[PDB]
Amino acid sequence: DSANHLPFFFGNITREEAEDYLVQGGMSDGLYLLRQSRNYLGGFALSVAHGRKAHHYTIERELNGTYAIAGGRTHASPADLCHYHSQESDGLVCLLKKPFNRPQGVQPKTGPFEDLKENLIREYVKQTWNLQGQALEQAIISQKPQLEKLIATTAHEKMPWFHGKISREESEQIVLIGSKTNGKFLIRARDNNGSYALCLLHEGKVLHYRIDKDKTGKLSIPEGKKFDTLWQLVEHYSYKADGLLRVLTVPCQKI
Amino acid sequence: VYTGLSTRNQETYETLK
Repeated sequence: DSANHLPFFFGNITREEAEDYLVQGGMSDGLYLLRQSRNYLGGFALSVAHGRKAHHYTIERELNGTYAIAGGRTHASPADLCHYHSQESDGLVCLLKKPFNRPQGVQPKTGPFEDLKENLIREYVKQTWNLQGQALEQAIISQKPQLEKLIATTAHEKMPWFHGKISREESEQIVLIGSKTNGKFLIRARDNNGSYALCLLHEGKVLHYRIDKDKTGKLSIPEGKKFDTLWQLVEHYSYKADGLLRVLTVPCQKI
Repeated sequence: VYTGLSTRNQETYETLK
């Protein structure tokens, strides 16, 4: 995607990391960077310094493939949105004055999903199309953009922490095998209805947090941050407890 | 028994509304 070519795109960094970068850059009015949304699929976040405070905007990908902040006009790309807001404030806290660029040789951050994504597309096309050699390579190239959203919404099935439809009791048994590492975790399906449980090891005891799909199709622990995908939810709670008794550490391997 | 979050999500995003 074209936002990797932007010098001020930091990839999958957290809000806190974005704020750390803005302070490193002087926290000057209209200093800004771009990052990948950690809870909106296909989305970005704009992080802007003004009045020595950080202001964070989600840039959502619309159904039609344009990009908009809530209450804003649509743009062809995050780059076009940033260029636009360098000319007109149009409800933003201030004008975008100066990009904060990644220091040279520092790459955009990728999560586990981002690192696996090409292999998941390849495996899916091999399995559905049953092609080999150049014919397989062409089918991959042709279908990649059509398949991105399908692979993003089903990629959790192929991730080491996802154990599918197992009981509460089975999930306790699997987590309590081996080293009782704090933060050891898995996710299980409850309903095959968009209902799941996060099973987390805390001081030798297995805690169960419910995950539900709301009417928008967003996943959350009740009163928690909302995500489009389970892999987003795991990446989030692997960085910060954010209301869990502790941060997620080692995935419980399937047995 | 399900455990609940020890805090509601409290970070705001700004909008252009």
